[PDB]
Amino acid sequence: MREIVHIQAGQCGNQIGAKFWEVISDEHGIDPTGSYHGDSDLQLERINVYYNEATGNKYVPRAILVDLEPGTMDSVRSGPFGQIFRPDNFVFGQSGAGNNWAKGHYTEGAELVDSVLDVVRKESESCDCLQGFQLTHSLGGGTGSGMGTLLISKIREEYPDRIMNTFSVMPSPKVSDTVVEPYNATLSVHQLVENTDETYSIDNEALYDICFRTLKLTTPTYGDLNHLVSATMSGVTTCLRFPGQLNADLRKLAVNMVPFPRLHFFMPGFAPLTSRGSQQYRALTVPELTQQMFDSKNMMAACDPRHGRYLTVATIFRGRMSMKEVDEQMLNIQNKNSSYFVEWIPNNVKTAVCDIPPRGLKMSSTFIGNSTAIQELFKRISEQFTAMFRRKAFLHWYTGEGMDEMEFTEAESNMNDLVSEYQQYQDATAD
Amino acid sequence: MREIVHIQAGQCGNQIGAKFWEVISDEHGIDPTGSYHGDSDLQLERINVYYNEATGNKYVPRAILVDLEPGTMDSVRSGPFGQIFRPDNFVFGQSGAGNNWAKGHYTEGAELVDSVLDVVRKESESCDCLQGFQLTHSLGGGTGSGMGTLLISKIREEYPDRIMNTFSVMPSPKVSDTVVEPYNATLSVHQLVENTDETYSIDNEALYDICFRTLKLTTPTYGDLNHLVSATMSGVTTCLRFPGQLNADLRKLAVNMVPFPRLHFFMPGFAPLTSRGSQQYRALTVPELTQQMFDSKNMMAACDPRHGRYLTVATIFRGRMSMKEVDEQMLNIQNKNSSYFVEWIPNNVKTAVCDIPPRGLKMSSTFIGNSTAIQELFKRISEQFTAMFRRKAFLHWYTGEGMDEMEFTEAESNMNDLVSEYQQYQDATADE
Amino acid sequence: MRECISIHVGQAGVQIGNACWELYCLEHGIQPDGQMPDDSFNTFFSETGAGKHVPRAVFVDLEPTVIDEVRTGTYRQLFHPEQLITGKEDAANNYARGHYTIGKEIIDLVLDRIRKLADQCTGLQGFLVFHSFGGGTGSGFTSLLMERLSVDYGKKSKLEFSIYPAPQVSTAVVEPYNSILTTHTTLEHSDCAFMVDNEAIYDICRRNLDIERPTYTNLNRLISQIVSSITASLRFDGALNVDLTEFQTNLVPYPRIHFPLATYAPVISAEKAYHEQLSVAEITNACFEPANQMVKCDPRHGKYMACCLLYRGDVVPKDVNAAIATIKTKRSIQFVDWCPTGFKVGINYQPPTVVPGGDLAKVQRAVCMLSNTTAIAEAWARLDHKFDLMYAKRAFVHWYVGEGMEEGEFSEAREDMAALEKDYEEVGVDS
Amino acid sequence: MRECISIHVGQAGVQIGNACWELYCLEHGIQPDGQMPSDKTGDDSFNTFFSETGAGKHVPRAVFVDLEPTVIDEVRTGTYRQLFHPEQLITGKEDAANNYARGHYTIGKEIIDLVLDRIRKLADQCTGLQGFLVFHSFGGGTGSGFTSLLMERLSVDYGKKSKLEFSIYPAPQVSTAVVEPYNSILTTHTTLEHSDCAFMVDNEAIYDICRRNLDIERPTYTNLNRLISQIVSSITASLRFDGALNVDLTEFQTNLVPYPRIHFPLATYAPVISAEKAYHEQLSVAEITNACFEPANQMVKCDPRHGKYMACCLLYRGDVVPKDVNAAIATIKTKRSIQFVDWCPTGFKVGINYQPPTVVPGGDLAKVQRAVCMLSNTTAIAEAWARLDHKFDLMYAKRAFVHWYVGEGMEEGEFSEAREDMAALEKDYEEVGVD
Amino acid sequence: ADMEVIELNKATSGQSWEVILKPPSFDGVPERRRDPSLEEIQKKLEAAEERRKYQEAELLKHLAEKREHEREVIQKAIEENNNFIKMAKEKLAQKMESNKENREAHLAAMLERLQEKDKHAEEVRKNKELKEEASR
Ligand SMILES: Nc1nc2c(ncn2[C@@H]2O[C@H](COP(=O)(O)OP(=O)(O)OP(=O)(O)O)[C@@H](O)[C@H]2O)c(=O)[nH]1
Ligand SMILES: Nc1nc2c(ncn2[C@@H]2O[C@H](COP(=O)(O)OP(=O)(O)OP(=O)(O)O)[C@@H](O)[C@H]2O)c(=O)[nH]1
Ligand SMILES: Nc1nc2c(ncn2[C@@H]2O[C@H](COP(=O)(O)OP(=O)(O)OP(=O)(O)O)[C@@H](O)[C@H]2O)c(=O)[nH]1
Ligand SMILES: Nc1nc2c(ncn2[C@@H]2O[C@H](COP(=O)(O)OP(=O)(O)OP(=O)(O)O)[C@@H](O)[C@H]2O)c(=O)[nH]1
Ligand SMILES: [Mg+2]
Ligand SMILES: [Mg+2]
Ligand SMILES: [Mg+2]
Ligand SMILES: [Mg+2]
Repeated sequence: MREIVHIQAGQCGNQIGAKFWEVISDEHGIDPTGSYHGDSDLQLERINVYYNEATGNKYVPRAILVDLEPGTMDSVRSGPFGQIFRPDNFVFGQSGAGNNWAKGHYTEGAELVDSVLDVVRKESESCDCLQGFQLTHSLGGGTGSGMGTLLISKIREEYPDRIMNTFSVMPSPKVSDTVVEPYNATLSVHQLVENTDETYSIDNEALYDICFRTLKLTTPTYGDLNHLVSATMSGVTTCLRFPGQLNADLRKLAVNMVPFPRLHFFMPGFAPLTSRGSQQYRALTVPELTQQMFDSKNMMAACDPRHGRYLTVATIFRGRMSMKEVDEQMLNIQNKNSSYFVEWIPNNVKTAVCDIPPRGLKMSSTFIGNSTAIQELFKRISEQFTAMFRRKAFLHWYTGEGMDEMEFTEAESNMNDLVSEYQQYQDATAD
Repeated sequence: MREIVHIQAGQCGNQIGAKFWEVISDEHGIDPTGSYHGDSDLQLERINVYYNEATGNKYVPRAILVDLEPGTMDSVRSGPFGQIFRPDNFVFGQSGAGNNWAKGHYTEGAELVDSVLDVVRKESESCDCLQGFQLTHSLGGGTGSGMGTLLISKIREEYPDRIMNTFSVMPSPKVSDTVVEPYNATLSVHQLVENTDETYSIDNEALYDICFRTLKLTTPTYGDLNHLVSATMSGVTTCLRFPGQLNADLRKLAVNMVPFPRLHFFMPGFAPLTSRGSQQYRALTVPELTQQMFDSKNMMAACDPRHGRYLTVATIFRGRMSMKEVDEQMLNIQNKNSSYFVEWIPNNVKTAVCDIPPRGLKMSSTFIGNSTAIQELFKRISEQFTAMFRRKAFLHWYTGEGMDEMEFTEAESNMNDLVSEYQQYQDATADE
Repeated sequence: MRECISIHVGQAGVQIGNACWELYCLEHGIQPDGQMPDDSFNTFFSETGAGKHVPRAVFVDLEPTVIDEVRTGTYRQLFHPEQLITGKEDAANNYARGHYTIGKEIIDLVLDRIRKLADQCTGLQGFLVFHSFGGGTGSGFTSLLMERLSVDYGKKSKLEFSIYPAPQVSTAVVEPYNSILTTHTTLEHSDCAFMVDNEAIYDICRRNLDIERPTYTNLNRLISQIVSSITASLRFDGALNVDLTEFQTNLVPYPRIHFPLATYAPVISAEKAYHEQLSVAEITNACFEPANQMVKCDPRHGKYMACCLLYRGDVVPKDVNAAIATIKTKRSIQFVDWCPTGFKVGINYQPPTVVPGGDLAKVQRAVCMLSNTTAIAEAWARLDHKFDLMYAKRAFVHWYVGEGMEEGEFSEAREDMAALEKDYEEVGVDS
Repeated sequence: MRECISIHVGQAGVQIGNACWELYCLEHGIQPDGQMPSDKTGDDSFNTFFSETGAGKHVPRAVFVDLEPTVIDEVRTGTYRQLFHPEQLITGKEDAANNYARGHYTIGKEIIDLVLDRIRKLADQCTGLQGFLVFHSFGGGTGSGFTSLLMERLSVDYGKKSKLEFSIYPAPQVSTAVVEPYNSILTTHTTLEHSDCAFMVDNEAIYDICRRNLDIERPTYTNLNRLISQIVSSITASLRFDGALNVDLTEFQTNLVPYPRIHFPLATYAPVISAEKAYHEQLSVAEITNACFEPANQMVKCDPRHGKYMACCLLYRGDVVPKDVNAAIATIKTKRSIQFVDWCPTGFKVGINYQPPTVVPGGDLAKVQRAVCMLSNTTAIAEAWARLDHKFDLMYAKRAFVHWYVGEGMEEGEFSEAREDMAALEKDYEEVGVD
Repeated sequence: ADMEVIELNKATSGQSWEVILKPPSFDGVPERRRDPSLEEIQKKLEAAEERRKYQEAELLKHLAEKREHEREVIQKAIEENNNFIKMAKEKLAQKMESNKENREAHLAAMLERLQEKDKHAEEVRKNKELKEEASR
């Protein structure tokens, strides 16, 4: 279980994906040319998880960059770490999906898909022991959403024994005015329920609310929102990226986090919350990290964890701190708040401590929870979808591409069952 | 009736056996190299009973040393008289019995048995007139117990006309080295009832009680218990070892002691009782020596002789004393205590006097009784066996070796019949 | 000549093996290159024509990480490469992967290597199997190996050193599942299993050795010391010895009731110096005190069915019998009525050796007690309860089913545990 | 010429033989090398017991048999090794282990033909063989079992040739086996019809004479045997010197045995005086004769007052005169009953053997000028059979020790047959006494 | 006052005579088995030998019965170990085959599901073909 194959699809997928690659390269001491210039053997011990080693010195991200629109490609190459990527790994169409899931999943996306599988087969076959796949995309657009889910399905067919992991960004009226987003999201969720092993639910509603309420940014940009994503992405992958005991690989993580196959949507949480390239001075204490990381204000999904119950939790502490203090604080949090942890999954909170803090902070905390409160995110998409579907608004955009109303009805039903299943486990008693 | 062939099996058998050989060598004036350096022609008159004469001056014990475990074999060689034994006479396996009678009797023991019979045939064929065999073993372990009884049976087959004699040490919770001792003992007793002619019942319960109560040793060790065994072994073998009239050979002893074939379990007694470190002592008169016959406190089997009746008794006095006094004291003991001697076996108490005392004492007395009170020893084993068997506790170790539950039931039943037979003679009246 | 083959399965099994073999080398004066300037050590070390001493052991793991540390470490020349076996992908904390999916790939190889070690034995006693209950390898691969060893070697003795799971150090939520499945599957194949509760060891390290946050290294050094006491009777010729067979016979009254409780004394910190020298009575008494136990349970509310005392160092039979005589007079130490009480004593000349730079103090005399008490059923009950809590909801079961296991195997395993619990209850009653 | 062959069986029989032959040599002036200053110028009666060799050597007309070699090995190494030829000293390797069935049925069978061959060789040197004198114990396996086997065969080989016994009756004081009453009854039954006259020697009677008259605290076999030999010498004296009474063996049966089964005469000897004592006045003929009528001087413990005499013989030795003897017999009849049976005359057959009593130099006995042995067939001897029969009955009722005899090929029926024959013998003494 | 003396014999070292105190009260002297046979003796000695031998052979017969039972327990232990091996081998193969079957079936069901999606997609694509070009 060494190598992970990373895929970036659409605008959001490529922006969040670029940010991930620049953040982790700095953490592993890799410069934009691909050369290691760090000063810790810990940075290279598990470098093979995300990077290939090529011509001597140099390290190259095992990343595939995809879009139906040529624009984002240029935008990535031009970005800070843009030159680090394999040039042959850039697979771009000419059209763009036009916020239409059907175009991404059945039309233009389907025409570009085999070119993508070409590049992913190449990266996968080079692996000594492939863990699986990590996909970054949005659920509200057409490419990341539709083509993204088509990819998952095609890759799963070829690699059924591997772990399929996603960073799926959920739409919000607060950030995008695209009226069809609930449709694209509902059609995508349906695919994710059936075809992924683990999904990090990154809600633009939560991202916007943090920037506006907490960070006091009147008008937040994608740069502000992406700064929280990159923090989260760095935090959740720390255990895969550095030597440790807990959730060290995608399968072990899935086994600890996923009690029921369909319930694989994680509510990520992070502390401290910061704005872009801003100092600093004063780092959180262990009780502060323990309390802050569990707050509704620190969730990357717009759900209140106190509105549900945790099935399972993975907590990652980064920085130089007392493991004794960490263990004591973590036990206190689950004895004081026992009503938010299901009684029928004993010792369901797992803690890890990484000595290496991320850039900017001396101390940080990442939370990965499988909470029944995530049903709030799905109810919000569902109500928006229904408001539109009830009136058959914009259906011809999708029916024009050969889709039937039945697929809409099916996707909706599947998402309502998922909500209904979370509610079932929220109400389940140990007795 | 000259030669006796001695066999030592298991840890206990070898420990008690080594002690016997060092004690009697000193009595016959033999140093650890095998050379005679005594100063009495009486020490050599009947040397041929236990020793062979090798090249020139040297005397070599007619002893076979056996174990399924190699350890004890080194422990013997390393011991005081360890170099006196024939090197070819050491027969040891590589894997012990694991305190399992079934392993000693049917598995591992069975594998080593023919190598032992080869050494015993070698010693037996060298004999002018073989009396029989003398085996030292414990009934509580796996080798001495299981393999020991397998040996007796194989010897009984090759030499059916010879006397089979044992020094059989009985287990006790007070000084126990395994949880399964009640099983190993019951299975062994069953074999002894059928295949031996005479058995000296040496009870670890009695030895512990003597050390703790009489010798005032708070924590007795095997060394303390073996000091009483070696005294007893020296005493009971006196008549075989030196010139005399009474029970001078194994068959003559059996004929005087055994009125019914199955009742061949002897309750040995000894006076004075001393501790290894008791290098005092200046004591014991003829009436003092005699009184001890009814003294339960001097029995090497945990039975009260006053709880039963003597079928037959052999009494051996050692040291310089009046035979007149001895005879008078022995008659007084019999007339005063007529209730503990069966009336239907006239003149059932035989007395012998050996001029040579053992080392340490100027005067001593050894008692060999065939008493119905020995049933108490068998009842105690039986109750312990039942407590375990009722629950089938540890039984899978024996059945694992191919044994059936029926063998356990049979051994138990046979021992209960033996008890029942002793009770029958205890109750028998000379109404005739 | 009385050989014992040691098998080390998964991370726990391998890491404890490292601690054990390091200690054995110190005890027998064997240098890390296998060179040495008694005789019994030959039951555990074979000799080559070059005068080198090689452990009679096999190390197996489904991932190479842990065993790679052995092949690069201080004792790389101690083992031949062929006796260090590794796969590429671990069993991911799933019993089904260890037993079937992944295990099946390396099983024939492991058996071939054990066959080669058994070929060098003139009088093989049996096998010592070191593994955890919790891991996918420790649970699943061990069960597979056990079953296979019963085919190849029939009834030949098989003893275990099993790591009982503790939440403090636990890495997987599914550890109670893996524990029950392995116990059910191994039950009929094991002759005697010595369980080691990680919470008991963790608390001994904390409370006795003043270690704030104990690590696997700390736990392992202590575990190894108990293992060395159990095995010294086989590796040395002392005052009183006990073999593999003698253990089975004195500690196991019924085939299923094969789990002795281990208690060790003294455990003294490298500091103070005044804290000794403890007498034979003081150390014996410490064995009936719960704080010194290897498994968390209360013997006071249970009954002893068999006791084995393994002394080492400046110890005399008279001192020992005196100490047992007092134990026999204690009304608070209850024995079953169907037992003659039974005390199996072993005494070895060598004082307990400590690893230079370790946490333990050098002692003149030490003792390990192996007692078969009905109180050990409290540990099965704790495991069975956690199993029941999750199983009632079928939580995580899809992971095992996905690997070809059936729900029926879970029920069978639990029913067998229910029977074992009933067995300890039945054995405790008087007739 | 009238030769007698002496046969010594088992330890008791051999050890008594040693004492007897030592005494005979002293009496006839034969040195332990068999040399005798035959430089006489006489009585050649010793020739009935000693043959002569070409070297002028005198060899006892005797055979020593034992199923084990220990006791006879002492004879072949001892003071008298040159007295006996090796061929007349016969031994096996393993004894009959105090078991009649072993000595008769098992071991005995191995050495019987050998013993008979030697007996035949000694009989071949006889011009007028009188018969056999058989010395043995009732108690031991050899003395009991081997003796009865030998007696049966001697009746086949020497039909109607005299066989007399010197049998050691068991005493607990000196007894070595609990089963001695069994062997006693088994041998008595088997030998009964084959013996003409048996002289029983009760070991307790001898033990008590040694203790009382010889002041010996704890008497040994050597003490008992020297005493037994004095009586044996008194019985055999007119066969070995030119005597007048019991001149031939046939005369023992004629003079003392009125019925074939009642052939157990009681012997009484006087005087038995300690050597290590103060110089005393020599006992008269009256004093010694009176002592014949004292139960304390008997060779078997029994009360002649509880019986009747059927025959009496007084055998005097040394300085003795008929006038003194007749006067001594006269004074006794005055003061005592001395009841004879209806059909017998109340009287005495008297013999005077001028050959002085002889003692072993350095022994316990005092040399006396005159001594007497009385041989009387009294019904009181049945008291000794009754004492034996009672001990037999006590053990036999429980079948105690019987497995030892059965194991050797004997049948339980033999024990009953033997006891019934003893019951008949007891009834015979009762019946003979009646009137 | 009365005694009858009858001289019997006189010789070199002895003299004998009979003394009569009272004649017998009853007048008329008192108020036998042959031989035996060497053959009769031999018949009885031989019979006893045959008894000793019969019982010795009986004792040996039972010791031989103990020996056969000994080989029987060894054989039982051997037989049970062989059956233990055979049971374990078949229970294990059954378990390995059932799990292979089940694991293959799951992977087949999940590949069929992904291939069904592929069929539905070309069909979706076909419907767009009736919309695109086939209009305006
Ligand atoms: N957090 C975040 N959300 C983004 C970003 N870019 C776009 N989105 C969101 O994602 C959805 C639009 O997805 P896009 O990536 O632009 O659509 P696409 O996958 O490129 O497909 P098409 O443009 O239809 O070809 C909306 O919900 C936007 O709010 C970004 O960089 N960060
Ligand atoms: N008196 C005395 N008893 C002993 C001695 N050694 C052992 N025992 C007793 O003998 C029994 C154990 O017999 P062992 O000889 O030790 O067992 P083993 O024959 O060696 O059989 P394995 O060790 O399994 O191969 C227990 O009942 C102990 O009480 C000893 O030295 N003296
Ligand atoms: N005492 C001790 N326990 C350990 C050690 N390593 C792991 N464990 C315990 O063993 C369990 C985890 O199982 P592991 O042995 O690590 O897993 P594995 O056998 O390698 O199986 P997979 O990794 O799932 O293929 C948890 O209870 C751990 O706390 C160790 O070195 N010492
Ligand atoms: N008077 C006397 N009695 C003896 C002598 N030796 C043994 N006895 C008695 O004879 C009986 C024992 O029988 P033994 O003659 O010794 O035995 P054995 O004829 O040799 O027969 P076995 O030894 O059994 O083969 C006991 O009553 C002894 O007291 C002896 O020298 N003199
Ligand atoms: Mg786009
Ligand atoms: Mg042993
Ligand atoms: Mg592992
Ligand atoms: Mg004899």
